[PDB]
Amino acid sequence: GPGSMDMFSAPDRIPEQIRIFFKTMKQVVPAKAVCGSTVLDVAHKNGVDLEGACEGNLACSTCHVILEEPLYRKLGEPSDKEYDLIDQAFGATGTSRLGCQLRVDKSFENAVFTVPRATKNMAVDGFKPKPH
Ligand code: FES
Repeated sequence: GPGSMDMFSAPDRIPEQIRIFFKTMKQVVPAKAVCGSTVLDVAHKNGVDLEGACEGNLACSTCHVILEEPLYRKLGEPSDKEYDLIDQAFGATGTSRLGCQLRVDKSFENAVFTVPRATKNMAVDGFKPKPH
């Protein structure tokens, strides 16, 4: 019975828990990552003001945050498109752009999440008749 059984459809199986770090423009604070939780969900408990708190709302332009050099490297790198896109920015690293949905795993051990961008707040809007 030569079989592989390597791949599985049970991603819910989260490994041991780890600890992460929340770095902001003001300072960096410690964060605890528990199996079954999420980074964005952690920042809420620790108090870190992580950009998000949205569940498919309309207030969403683009998601781009800075992540650990190595953590992001192994986590995955951008493609040609994202390469030139970010390459156009001033001293912009591919680790500055990412999605908006991650889980807590062993690979997140000592993971550093740098949030250079600011959080959403009271701000007028409507001055966009013909946005290029
Ligand atoms: S969750 Fe709203 S832009 Fe990322």
